[PDB]
Amino acid sequence: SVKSEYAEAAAVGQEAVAVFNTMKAAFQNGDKEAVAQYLARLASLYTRHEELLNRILEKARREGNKEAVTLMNEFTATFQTGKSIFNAMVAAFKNGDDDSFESYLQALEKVTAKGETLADQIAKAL
Ligand SMILES: CCCc1ccc(S(N)(=O)=O)cc1
Repeated sequence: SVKSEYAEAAAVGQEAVAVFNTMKAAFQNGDKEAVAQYLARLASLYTRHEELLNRILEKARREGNKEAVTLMNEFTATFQTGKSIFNAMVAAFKNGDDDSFESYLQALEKVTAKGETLADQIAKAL
């Protein structure tokens, strides 16, 4: 069901949460070889989450679940803000700009610790 597909997408999101926090620790410790691998892992995880979210949105639209569509449209937009910041963080790493990496990292935590409520609402709407 769309609801179980969202829980699957939810767990995939939690996987990025865990990998991000161990990446943050590695960055602080200066373990750039670890950071690089974690950033690659995160890119895969964020791509996967987005693909699952698109499928769920398309399914809610086919189902005519107007409230779920509204929430998912808002959530997908928020996801994209996160992704743009993530990609900027990756570029900061390639460039060796630790000051921008720190900024982008802290912005991305704010984007995710703000969209949490909406993510929980969607579970209850589908
Ligand atoms: C690239 C990060 C995109 C992103 C992932 C997860 C959430 S949350 N805490 O489920 O609202 C928001 C943005």
